[PDB]
Amino acid sequence: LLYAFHIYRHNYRKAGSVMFEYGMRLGREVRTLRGLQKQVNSYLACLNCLRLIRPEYAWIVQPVSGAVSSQIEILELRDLEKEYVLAQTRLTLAKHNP
Amino acid sequence: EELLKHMYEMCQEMGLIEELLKLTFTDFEQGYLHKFLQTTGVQNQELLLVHHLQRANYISALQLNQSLKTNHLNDCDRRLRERSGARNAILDQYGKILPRVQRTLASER
Repeated sequence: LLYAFHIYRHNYRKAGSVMFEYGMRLGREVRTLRGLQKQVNSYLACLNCLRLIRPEYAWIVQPVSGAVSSQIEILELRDLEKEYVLAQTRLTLAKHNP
Repeated sequence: EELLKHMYEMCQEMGLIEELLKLTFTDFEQGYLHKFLQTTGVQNQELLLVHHLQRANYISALQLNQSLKTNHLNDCDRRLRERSGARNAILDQYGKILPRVQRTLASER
């Protein structure tokens, strides 16, 4: 619902960040046979949205230190473009065998 | 329609329109309020602008302000010019925060 509402009308980066989060969390803690599945999903979605908010506006990073002094961090396209290129090869490899 | 008309007319006469805008509307009651505030003078179009901003309807708020910007090119009153200047500045700030697509949709007549 978060992602959902955030969209509703006229939302962008917000969506992106919510997506990232969901994803990372998922993995880090549950990940075993399907966390993989859904995290892959998450980030795929975020990537969609952020690719979209055209850098007419240019942006992303987050600011705090609570429930990982778990301070949030940035991007610049990069940061987790890395994260999902990565988790994609992770899936193709977990693919041919288990 | 008659009861909503009476409610909105009496709230306007008694100065209660700002408290009315805090209520939860159905799509029907909302459609009728939009029709009423559009017909009932320039001050009610500024209240409708505030309602669109409070409801996060930034596209309708920007389009309404462009309509108001086109209708006020001839006002002799200094107080209405200062108010329209402030209104324009606030909405031009909201317009800068919007995604490029929502800006395009707000700038497309």
